[PDB]
Amino acid sequence: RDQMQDHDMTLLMPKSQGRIVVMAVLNRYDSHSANAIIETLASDVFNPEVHYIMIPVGPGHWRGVYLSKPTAYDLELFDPYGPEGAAVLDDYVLDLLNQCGVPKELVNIRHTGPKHPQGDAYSCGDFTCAYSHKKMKEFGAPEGSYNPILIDTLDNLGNEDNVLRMTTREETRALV
Ligand SMILES: [Cl-]
Ligand SMILES: [Cl-]
Repeated sequence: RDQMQDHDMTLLMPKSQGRIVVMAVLNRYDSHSANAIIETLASDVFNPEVHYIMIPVGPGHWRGVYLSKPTAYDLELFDPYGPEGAAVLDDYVLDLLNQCGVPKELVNIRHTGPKHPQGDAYSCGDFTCAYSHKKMKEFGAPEGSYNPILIDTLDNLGNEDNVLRMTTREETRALV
């Protein structure tokens, strides 16, 4: 029941493939973290070959950011506890996008949460990793590029009986 840390997310998050980019972990408290990625994120925002950009945003209470290109960009802000808590990312992400050169009028925000939230701090990483895999599939990634075990656990069970944490451990060991 410890929380996922950066390296845990890095290991288990889906990886960029083709028109889907998955960025490295962002730390919303460290101004340097946002500053350091503007150029990479701007490059992807304005690259015709990229259509989707995912960002895991922490630390601590991990959340997911999913940008879909069209004029306006769809920006889904996912909070494992439920959609209301995703409000904490609105300004953060809008400012990140404005730094990249996207005005706020071109951004369609929506807040989301999971079907089966647990509402405990320790599993936010697990939810965000598994939800990111679910998005990977939704965005049309090929069968090998996402982890069906995590998607199907999340979708049907959430982290009831800590089963999502068990799949994240097991899938991790497989990767190691
Ligand atoms: Cl879900
Ligand atoms: Cl906790």
